[PDB]
Amino acid sequence: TTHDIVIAGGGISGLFCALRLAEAGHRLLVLEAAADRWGGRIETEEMDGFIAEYGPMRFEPTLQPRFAALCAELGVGLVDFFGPSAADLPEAERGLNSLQLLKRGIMLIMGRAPDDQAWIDALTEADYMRLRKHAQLHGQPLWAMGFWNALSAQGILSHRALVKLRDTGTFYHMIPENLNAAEWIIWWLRALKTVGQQLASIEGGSARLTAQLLARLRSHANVTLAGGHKLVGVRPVELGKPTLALDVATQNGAVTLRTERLVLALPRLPLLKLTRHLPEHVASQLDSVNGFPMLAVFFVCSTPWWSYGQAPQQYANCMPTREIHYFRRPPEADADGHGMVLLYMDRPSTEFWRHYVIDGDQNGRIVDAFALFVARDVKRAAASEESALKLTDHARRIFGDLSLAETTQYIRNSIITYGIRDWARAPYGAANHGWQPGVRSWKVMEAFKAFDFGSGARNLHIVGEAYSDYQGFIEGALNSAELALATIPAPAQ
Ligand SMILES: Cc1cc2nc3c(=O)[nH]c(=O)nc-3n(C[C@H](O)[C@H](O)[C@H](O)COP(=O)(O)OP(=O)(O)OC[C@H]3O[C@@H](n4cnc5c(N)ncnc54)[C@H](O)[C@@H]3O)c2cc1C
Repeated sequence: TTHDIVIAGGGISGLFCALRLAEAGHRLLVLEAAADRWGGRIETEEMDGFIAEYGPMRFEPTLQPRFAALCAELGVGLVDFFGPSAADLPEAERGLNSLQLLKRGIMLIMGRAPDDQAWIDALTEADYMRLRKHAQLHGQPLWAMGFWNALSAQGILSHRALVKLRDTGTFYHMIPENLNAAEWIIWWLRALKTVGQQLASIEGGSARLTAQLLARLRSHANVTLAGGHKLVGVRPVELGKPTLALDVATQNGAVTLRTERLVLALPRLPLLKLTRHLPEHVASQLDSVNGFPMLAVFFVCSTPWWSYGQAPQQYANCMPTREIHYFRRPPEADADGHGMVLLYMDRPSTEFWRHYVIDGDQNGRIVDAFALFVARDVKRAAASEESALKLTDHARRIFGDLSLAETTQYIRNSIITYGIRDWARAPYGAANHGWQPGVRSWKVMEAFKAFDFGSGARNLHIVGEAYSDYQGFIEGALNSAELALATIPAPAQ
C-alpha cells in the first residue's frame, strides 16, 4: 500500500505532526513500534489507585507555550501543583545554594552581573539563537566547549566553588556528560526566569494528553494509526526520484510500503538503528547529541514510614538517586494507609548495578538494592532528631532499634507492587538528549527538519525532543515538529 505521508514514531512529536498534517488535509499513516501503547516517553500507570508517571509529571506552562496551547486545544486540563518541593568560599560566592552558584558562573560567563534578573527575564528565543551562534568565552565559541570547561574558565568560579559544585552532585546528576556549554547556558537561562515557577500537572495523568490526541486523530478519516509497526528500512524507489520504499516489521512479519514523504518522529537510538538507510550527511550527524540515562522506580508500600505532605528530597554526589518523591492518599479519603515512593536514579544502570546490586529477575535485585538504599535513609532519619524525612514515632522507635539488615527486610516486605522503567534501554536509548560540544545545533536542526537522498525533494524529516532547541521537554518535541511542518507543502488539489 501507498500512503501520501508516513510518520514513524507515535510519541508526542509524531502524533502532533499527524494532527497538524491531518488538519491541513493530508492522508497519512502513523507507525508505532510498540504493540501495546502510544505516547513514547509519556507513560502513566495506575498503581494501587496511585498515578505513577514514568516520564513527565509536572510542567511549567508559561515557559512551554506550545504544550499549554496543545493541552488547551485538546481539552486537557492542567491543575496547579502546590504540593511541597526541595564558609571557606570567597566573599562574592558565600551565601549561595548550588543553583545560585551555577547561576553566578553563567551570569559571569555572559558578562552580566549575577543579580541581573531583568536581563534573564527579558531573553527571547532570538537572544538564545544569537547566544549559541556568537557568544564566546576567552575567544572560544561557547558551542565549541563542554559546560564543565566553561564553568572552569578563568575569572568565573574560584577553585573551591568548582569543588563545591562537584560535591553537591552538579556534575554527577545534573550535568553528567560535560555537554555543549552554549546549549546548557541557554537552557539554564530559560529555567532561571522569574515566570518559570508556576507548576502544573495534567489532570488524570500525563498519558491523558496522548489519549485525547489519539481520540482527535481517530476522528479524522484521512489518518490511519498502526501500532505494532516498526520502520526498519527506507530507500528511494528509484535513485533521482522522490518516492520512498519503506520496510516495516510487524508482530508476525513485515510489510513493504510506498510513500511520497516520511516523518521520522524518532530519538537518537532508533535513528542509529536506521543509520545505513539514511542519507550519509544525516547519518553522520546522528551523534551530534547524546542520550541521558534515567531509571524511574515506583513502589507501593502497605506500611509507609512517612506522612501526608512529606517533601521530596534531592541527593548529592555519589548518591545514584537524584530524587525521591513520597505519596499518600488524601488523609480523609485513606481507605488503607498505603503509600508510594518514586525514585529517580540518573546514573548509568551498569554503574548502579556494579555498586549496589547483589548478583547472588533483574527487577527484583534492583528493588532489593533500592530497599537497602531507603533503609539507610530511614535509619539516619531515626537517629537524627532533625531530618528532612519526617518519621512518626511508630517508625522512629521501630527503626531506631532495628538493624540495617532488619530495616531492609521490613521495607522489602512491605512492597505490594513496583514498577521500574529504564529509559536508557532499547528502544528509547535515553530519557532525553543533549548536544555535544563542537556542534552547531542550528546547523543540525536546519539539516534534519527536511532532507533527502540527493534529489532535492526534501521529503524526509526528523522531529522530536532529541535534536531540538529545548531538550528535556515536550516543548522541545513540539518545536522540532513545527520546524519540519513549516517545510511541508499543503496537499495537492
Ligand atoms: C523521566 C522523564 C522525565 C521527563 N520530564 C519531563 C518534564 O518534566 N517535562 C516535559 O515537558 N518533558 C519531560 N520529559 C520528556 C517528554 O517525555 C517527551 O515525550 C520526550 O521529551 C519526547 O517525545 P518525542 O516525540 O521526541 O519521542 P518519544 O517520546 O521518544 O517517541 C518516540 C516513539 O517512537 C517509537 N519508535 C521507536 N523506534 C521506532 C521505529 N523504528 N518505528 C516506529 N516507531 C518507533 C517509540 O516506540 C516511541 O513511541 C521527560 C521524559 C522522561 C523519560
